[PDB]
Amino acid sequence: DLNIMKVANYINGEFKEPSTGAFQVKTSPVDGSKIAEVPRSGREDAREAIDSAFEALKAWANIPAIRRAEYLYKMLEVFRQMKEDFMKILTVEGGGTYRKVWGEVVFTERLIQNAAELARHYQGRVLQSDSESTISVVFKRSKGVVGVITPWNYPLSISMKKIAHTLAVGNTVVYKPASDTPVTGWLIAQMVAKAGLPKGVFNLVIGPGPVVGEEIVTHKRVAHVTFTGESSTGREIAAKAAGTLKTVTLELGGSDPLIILDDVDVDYAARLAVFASLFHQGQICTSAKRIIVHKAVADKFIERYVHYVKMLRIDDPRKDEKVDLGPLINERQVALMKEFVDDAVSRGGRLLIGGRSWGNFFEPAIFVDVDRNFRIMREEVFGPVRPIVVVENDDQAVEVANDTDYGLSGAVLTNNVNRAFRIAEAVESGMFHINDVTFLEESHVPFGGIKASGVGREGGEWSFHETTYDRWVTVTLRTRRFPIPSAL
Amino acid sequence: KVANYINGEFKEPSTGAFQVKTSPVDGSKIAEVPRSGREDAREAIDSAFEALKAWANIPAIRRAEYLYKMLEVFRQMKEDFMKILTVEGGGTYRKVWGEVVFTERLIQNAAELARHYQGRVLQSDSESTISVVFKRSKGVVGVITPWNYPLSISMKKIAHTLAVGNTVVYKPASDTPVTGWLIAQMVAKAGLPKGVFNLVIGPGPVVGEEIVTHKRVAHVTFTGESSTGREIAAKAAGTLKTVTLELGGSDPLIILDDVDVDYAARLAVFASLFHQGQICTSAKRIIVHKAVADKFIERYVHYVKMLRIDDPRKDEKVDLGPLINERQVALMKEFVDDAVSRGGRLLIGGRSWGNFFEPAIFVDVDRNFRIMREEVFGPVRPIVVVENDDQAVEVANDTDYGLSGAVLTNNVNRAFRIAEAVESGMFHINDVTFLEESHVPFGGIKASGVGREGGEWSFHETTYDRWVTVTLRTRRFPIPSAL
Amino acid sequence: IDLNIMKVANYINGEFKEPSTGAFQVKTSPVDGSKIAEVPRSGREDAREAIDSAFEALKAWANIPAIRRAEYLYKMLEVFRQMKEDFMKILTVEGGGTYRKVWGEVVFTERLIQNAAELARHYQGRVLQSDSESTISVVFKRSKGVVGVITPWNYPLSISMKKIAHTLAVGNTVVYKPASDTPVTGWLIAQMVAKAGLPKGVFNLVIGPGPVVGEEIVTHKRVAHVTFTGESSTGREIAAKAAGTLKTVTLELGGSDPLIILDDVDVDYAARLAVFASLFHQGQICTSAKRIIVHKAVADKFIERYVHYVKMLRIDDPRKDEKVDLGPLINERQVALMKEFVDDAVSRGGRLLIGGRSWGNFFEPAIFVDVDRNFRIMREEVFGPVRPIVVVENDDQAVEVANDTDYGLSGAVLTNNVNRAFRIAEAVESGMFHINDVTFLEESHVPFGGIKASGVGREGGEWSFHETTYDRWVTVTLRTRRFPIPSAL
Amino acid sequence: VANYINGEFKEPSTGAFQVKTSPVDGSKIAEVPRSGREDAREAIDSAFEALKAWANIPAIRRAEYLYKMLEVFRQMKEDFMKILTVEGGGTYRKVWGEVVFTERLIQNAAELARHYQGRVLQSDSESTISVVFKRSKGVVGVITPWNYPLSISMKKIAHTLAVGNTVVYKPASDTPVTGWLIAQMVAKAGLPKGVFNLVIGPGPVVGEEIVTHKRVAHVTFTGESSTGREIAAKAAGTLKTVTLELGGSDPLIILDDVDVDYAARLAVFASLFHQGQICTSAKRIIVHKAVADKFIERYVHYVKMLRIDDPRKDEKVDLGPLINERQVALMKEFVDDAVSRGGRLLIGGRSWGNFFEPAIFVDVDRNFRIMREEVFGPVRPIVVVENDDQAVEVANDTDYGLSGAVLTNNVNRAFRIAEAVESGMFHINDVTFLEESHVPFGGIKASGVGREGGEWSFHETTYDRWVTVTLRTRRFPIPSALK
Ligand SMILES: NC(=O)c1ccc[n+]([C@@H]2O[C@H](COP(=O)([O-])OP(=O)(O)OC[C@H]3O[C@@H](n4cnc5c(N)ncnc54)[C@H](OP(=O)(O)O)[C@@H]3O)[C@@H](O)[C@H]2O)c1
Ligand SMILES: NC(=O)c1ccc[n+]([C@@H]2O[C@H](COP(=O)([O-])OP(=O)(O)OC[C@H]3O[C@@H](n4cnc5c(N)ncnc54)[C@H](OP(=O)(O)O)[C@@H]3O)[C@@H](O)[C@H]2O)c1
Repeated sequence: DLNIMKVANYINGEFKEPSTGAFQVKTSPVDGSKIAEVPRSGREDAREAIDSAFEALKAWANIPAIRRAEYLYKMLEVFRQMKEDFMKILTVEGGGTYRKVWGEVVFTERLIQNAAELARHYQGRVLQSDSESTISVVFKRSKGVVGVITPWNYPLSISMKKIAHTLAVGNTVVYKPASDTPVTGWLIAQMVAKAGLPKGVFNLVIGPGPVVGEEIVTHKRVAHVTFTGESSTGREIAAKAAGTLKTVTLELGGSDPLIILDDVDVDYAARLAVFASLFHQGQICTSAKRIIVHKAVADKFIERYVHYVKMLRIDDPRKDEKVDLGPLINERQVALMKEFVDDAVSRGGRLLIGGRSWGNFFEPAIFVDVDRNFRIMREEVFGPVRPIVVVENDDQAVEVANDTDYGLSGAVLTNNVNRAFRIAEAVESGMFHINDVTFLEESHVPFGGIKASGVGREGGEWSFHETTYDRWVTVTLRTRRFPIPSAL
Repeated sequence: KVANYINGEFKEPSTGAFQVKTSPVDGSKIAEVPRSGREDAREAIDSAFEALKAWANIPAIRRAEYLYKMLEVFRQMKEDFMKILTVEGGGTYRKVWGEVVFTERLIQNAAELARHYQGRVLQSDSESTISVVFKRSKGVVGVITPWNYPLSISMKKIAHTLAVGNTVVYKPASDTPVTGWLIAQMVAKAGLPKGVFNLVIGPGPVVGEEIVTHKRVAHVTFTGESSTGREIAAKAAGTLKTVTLELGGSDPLIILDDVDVDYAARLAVFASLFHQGQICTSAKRIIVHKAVADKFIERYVHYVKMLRIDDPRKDEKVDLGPLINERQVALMKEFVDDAVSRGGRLLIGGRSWGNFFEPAIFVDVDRNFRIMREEVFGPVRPIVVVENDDQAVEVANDTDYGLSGAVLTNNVNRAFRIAEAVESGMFHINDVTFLEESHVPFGGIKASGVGREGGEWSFHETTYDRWVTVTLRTRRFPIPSAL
Repeated sequence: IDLNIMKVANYINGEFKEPSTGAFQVKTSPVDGSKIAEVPRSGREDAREAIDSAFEALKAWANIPAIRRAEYLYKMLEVFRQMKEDFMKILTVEGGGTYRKVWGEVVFTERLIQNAAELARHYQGRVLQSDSESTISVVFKRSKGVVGVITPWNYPLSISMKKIAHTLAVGNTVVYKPASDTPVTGWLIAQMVAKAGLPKGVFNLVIGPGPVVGEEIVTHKRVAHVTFTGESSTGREIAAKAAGTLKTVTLELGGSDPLIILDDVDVDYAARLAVFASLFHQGQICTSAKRIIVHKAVADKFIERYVHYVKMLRIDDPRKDEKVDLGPLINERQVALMKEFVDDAVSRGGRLLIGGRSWGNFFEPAIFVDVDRNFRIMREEVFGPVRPIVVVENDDQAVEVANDTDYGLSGAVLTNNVNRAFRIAEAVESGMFHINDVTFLEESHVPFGGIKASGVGREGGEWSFHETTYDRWVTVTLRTRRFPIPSAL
Repeated sequence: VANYINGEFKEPSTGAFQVKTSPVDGSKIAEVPRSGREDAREAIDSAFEALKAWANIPAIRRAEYLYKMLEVFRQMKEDFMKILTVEGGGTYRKVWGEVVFTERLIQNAAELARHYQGRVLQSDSESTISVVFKRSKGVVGVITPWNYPLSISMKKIAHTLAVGNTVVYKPASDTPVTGWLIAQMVAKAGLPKGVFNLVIGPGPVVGEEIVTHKRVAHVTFTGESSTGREIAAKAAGTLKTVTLELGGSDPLIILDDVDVDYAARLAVFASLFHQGQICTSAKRIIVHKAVADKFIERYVHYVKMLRIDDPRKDEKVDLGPLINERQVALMKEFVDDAVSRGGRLLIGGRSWGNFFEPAIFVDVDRNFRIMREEVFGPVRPIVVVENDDQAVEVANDTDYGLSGAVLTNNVNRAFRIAEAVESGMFHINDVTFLEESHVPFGGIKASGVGREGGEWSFHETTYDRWVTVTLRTRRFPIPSALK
């Protein structure tokens, strides 16, 4: 419906343009074609949205949970009617294949539903008192106005996980989508508005991170920021947020290890590895970005892995439902992947396959004979350039897996219960998966990292933990003597 | 003479720089204590890091064993800790006795719970998938503490943090280093493996900042001034380390018209003025319903008048000892000087000699007085009269702080409605503002900080969740589609 | 729904059918004895067939992901939303409930189904610390198996659906036998389930006599658990019969809840509340305020205001309009029992302040003062509209009277004093207690249940889940070790 | 030896006694009470009188008592080990383990006493506070067996005491001195009178009186399934709840990828420790055909090495004697059936006095008594299976479902088998009788209901109590004529 409606901000129940009126033109990464004019908001716009959410907060937090749940179920109903719209935009604006965006839309449905389901069930605790005649309990309360700042790779699911769960437990929301995915953010507003949430409870401000996002992060009426993006941005936001003592949730990068032992079905290992390391062009935080394989099956693994990679079809992702890979999000991502490929070649790496690019498209590029000094070993490679590392034993497997600043997810493939468990215990990561892909994700599990991959957990009640606080309350039923004045 | 404790060894700071600490009671010398630098902090940090794996991997029952031994040791040093809390900290007998009893309970509480911190088994939305969540320790944890309750605050942090398999670098407040050194004495005698607990005595902005900015420190739990906390949270950003921040308070104590007024004044005096008002959850702003204010004010001032201020070493019946240092006396004078100049009525107190200060009580206060706007960490207190419960709440919430708070009343509806409406991390009906148990979530909102400490809440602060799955079936994948 | 058009049948393994024996009886309205429908009179073979159907379906139903059972329950919720007018009409004409009563039960039933659906994916086990090195130690939740659901006639929809929806949610299958006085409500439940398309045998309905059909369920070896709401005696018999095959039970038995009123209350408000709490659904509520206890200082004005509001209650054909206050008792036997209660009180010198008449199945609320502990209406559950008011001198006395009963389901105190409220809440012996509200407060996710003769276990949300699942400790050991025998080694 | 009722050691009301002898050589051990119903009634009435003051002190006081009881137990360790051997037939190593685990049980109960939490709920109603308290059930009956009399009794007693129930304890008639020593320990620990009561007597007399009494709120029982069914039915008269820890016939499944020698060594410990007289003994050994030959050879090899002797002679005795001659008779019955049905007796069968040499059978089928019944003694069948499906079918072909184990290195096979085997507990690559102080221990099917260990014990002997506070007034629907 972009052919009949202007893309706008959503502030205090109203779709409207930024106060300056300034806009930019969102183009498709597929063919550079125009998608829509979109707001280029500034600080006054963020402030208006923040004030709207702050003024809406008390009423929203004080209604019974069941009523917030009702609003989220209504949102879910609206989402279901809007699925194709979301799929269409995820593809032409974000470059996602039919399969990727179908996955994203199906998961988003589950996220909204999960948030609705859990709203009424987030519990506090009744405690024993060490004192006589004392009732001692612990309540759960909303943090307040919550800033939601998101990336471009899974813009729908990542945004809605944060928005629906944050809204469910009685916070209001100021939402700033990634500048490469603004129409997705706008469709989210369309959804919310049609679900008729009270004005100010949810607000959309479209504009630059360093301007609109920074305002959200430094404003005293914002209680908490939940953020998903680059670790460098996370560190910046964490620093900025300190000024007003607001808490943060930081879902940052990853360089996930996929560990492949010698007792596996090697053909299966390769099929799983291709999917985990290259789905959505590798632009996934929990992409299998460093493939680690036991020497005993390495030659056969490498051959199969490449075989299946050679079958990957790259095309305009609107062409049909069977396209494997779309383009990268912009030209900067292409240039960066060229730097990764060139650095790996210069250092003596063997390029097994791929390496061409055109427009924003970038082929899978696979390397062996890499060492720890390679950029594609030291940095997050948010794209389809992937190293394969050969190791002699499980000790080395772990050493390499852990030889990174990151610590989001990870996986081992093996049929041996002992090796599976020891490697799982020893790999330093927020999440781990035995015999599955690295990017496994469920709507209600604690999703998050350690080390440079961030802080906190999201999904279900973990999302609730991030944006509530505990409130110890006592009642004393007896009177007592006090120690001062002692002369009594 | 006092030393650091690093990797199982009591040792001098690497520069040998020492410093003479004195007693707030009479200026007489107490000890020679380290003046450590960044290099010392790093040595403790590297120790803790290298002890971490062995410490975290032993079964929890083992860590609990160490803590029970520590409890055993602590119980033998009770009077030592009491003496130093009085001599170095200026605490009265009753105050330090209370602190030593609470400390006994804190260490015991952490031992009790070590074996019992659980993860979760989850339902999977997928077929043939086991899906569970483990608890894992954060790593090496910096522990930075204040001077007012240096023993109990330090131990709640040290003991609970150790319990769940974290190693510790500890830096006590510069005015209470000997309390710190005794803590290391107790830990050493409990025989915890080397590097698991490290003490470094040095300046906050040098040693503390090293802990806060170091790459191998996973988490810092901190108690102190709100401004210090904001600084610490900002420095922590660089390494994405997490923080627990227990900062200031300006706790409201609300008194309604249906109370036992005499009882209310007795409660108010203890809550507002215990330990000379140098308590984070001290009742720092007293708020009273107009219908009982005159009688309440007369009674409160009457019991304040009965307070005995003296050398806390003299005997067990001393109500108030001195403030910790001359900077605190200077600050209290500012609060009084400001209140007088804004038209406050000074009902009693204000006398100060050396570090001693007689509780100064004000009425005819308005929201612009520094003693209404700022945390008053000492014995200077406003009483404010309100007309109804709405104004009581408005005044209670008219602060940047939000640590604790309390209401005195026999009406169930007024009590609950006021508990609910008051913006604080903790609240208490018919008791003091500074109630504290070993295992309850202790902490604030607004400028009073972030996180909760006490029992399993301390465990939450210094561990993380780790989602682990096992998939028991193989499946087909969407790429490549030509398959 | 046309009452003359209804073909009422069992629902077993996916199909509506007649009892194997072809037997039936006629269900009549308690309002005027009008025929409602012929309904099955099933026997043991029908119960066995349902049980076998539930058992055979168990593994496929338990092993699917929780999310898939929630989907079924959401679908059930969708169907129920369409069937509301139908459910309300049968609750009124078959159960004798007023419009306002049945509207309330249907609204609550919708919340109960939704609640079970919401929680299905979120019932968690535990990851534990091991005292042994190299050991992983966890606790899974597993469904109990086939569960028998045996229900009463007073709130037949909401009590049935609480039990059924939560039980199904966590992967048990169900064999359900409604109260013989409310069979059509059970049949409409099976219609809802059938329309929601649950797999065959997951839910079964058998309409028949408790001592026949009900007993087969309780004694059968393929039944893992029985959840039962009814009379304390029936419960005690069920608990005994269940021991044979070591199946567990949930027992929601009678109450005789106290409503304690202190001297500091708004007395007029206390009176209005007490009328509602003591007499809604003609007192036919387990958590009805069955023994009103008031403080001497407000007793006289309280009794005046309370009797005044009772006098205002409109007794009438509950089908007539929406504003009828009270309808008939469920049947003639209930009227006769209430007559015994009234007669025993009059005979013992109790003072009857109002009511005590009755016509057909309709009974006029009878209020007594000047009673003592030997009165039957103080010693027994009075499941109908006969209520004693006891006057007390102080809070200690209020508590002693409150606790002087074999029962222990719920309770309430009215007071504005936080200390008296909490101390009374603490001293009263009941599974549930409400400060400044009615005795029969109930939410979909709270633990509902009693102590003493009022039963065992709790229902509502995760507590229903606790009843019909078990904990399963599983360990993995990652190191080999030496063993102490043979020591020669 | 006497009863312990309301703070006093005393002989039975009737004065009736009996002589308990050693299973090892028949010699006299002690005279013990033969109590009757009046004794059980005196104990119950005492527990009941004592309940309210015990349930209402703070949890921390009860924990304190348990910590006291723990220190007494530590002093009494050798006395317990001695009696468990001479009265129980236990070897040194067995009774050492029992006492070591009993120490952990008492400690564990103490640790958790302060931490049993209720819940704060969201209300679907406005202005409503909704919470759930934990309340102790009341007077609790504790009825126990003879095979692990100390640890089994102490798990039940310690945890039941912790959360504020009082106890009436009737031990197994073949292990009464262990029950008396437990009353010694409790008395020395100084629990308030009536809180713990010991009544030594006949199960059908004393036990039944306990199970049927109005003032007993709950019964926790460990024993034979038939007994459990008896108790469950008698319990119904007073609607008291029960915990039933009944028999087991646990499967030990061995797959073809194991270290066969290790599997054999594990099986021998698992199947025959304490003469196989353990609920969770590996009583049905199931081995994959591809390693069945080697496994059976190694297994019999290690069984032959078992040294059977007077358990009092030294610390390296593997097996002592069965508890009484009736057990030996039952074991002969089991062997006589298996021989009659075509079983091959590979080793053992010999018996003298109460001693019995472990009898191992192969060529068995499902109709053998040693496959259909719990074999609570040293007769064990080995069954060979052709695949995992068949392993599970046999494993599940029993009325019992207590524990179970699989030995394998394949993650898939271990998990698939774990979830398929119908039991309350399951262990991968370990013995079937793993037990920790705080885990949920209990079975399904004929093996019992409920769970014991730490907070699971707490769930069994407490109830949830929903309480609300409604803060607003409202209009009610009747009388409808009322505005
Ligand atoms: N605690 C609670 O939550 C709660 C809630 C509501 C009501 N109640 C209690 O329910 C009671 C009134 O209901 P009611 O007259 O329906 O009670 P009931 O006579 O005990 O009947 C309850 C159910 O048990 C069945 N039944 C009867 N005998 C049986 C047997 N030997 N084996 C198995 N099932 C058998 C009945 O079938 P038939 O109809 O064929 O007899 C009925 O479906 C009151 O005491 C009330 O307090 C309790
Ligand atoms: N699930 C577990 O955790 C577990 C652990 C260990 C053992 N067990 C089981 O316990 C069984 C062997 O022990 P056992 O020979 O002592 O079993 P038992 O014959 O049932 O005796 C157990 C206890 O119940 C008492 N008792 C007997 N009849 C009673 C009655 N009618 N009412 C009340 N109490 C009565 C007994 O007293 P008297 O001695 O005077 O007869 C004894 O103290 C085996 O099945 C074993 O598997 C289970």
